[PDB]
Amino acid sequence: TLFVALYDYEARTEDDLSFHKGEKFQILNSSEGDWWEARSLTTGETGYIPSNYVAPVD
Ligand code: NA
Repeated sequence: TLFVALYDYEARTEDDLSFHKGEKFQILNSSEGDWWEARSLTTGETGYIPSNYVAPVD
């Protein structure tokens, strides 16, 4: 399942990933907690994203 961003997010460190509303991601690890390692389908950039900022694509 792909996920889509609900809101803009600005990373605080190197480890999380900034993204814009509507960006889509493939998820890499989601059982480490509620922050998921993801890859932007737009930029291929990877980083942790807050899972409460995304939803599964329709
Ligand atoms: Na979510």
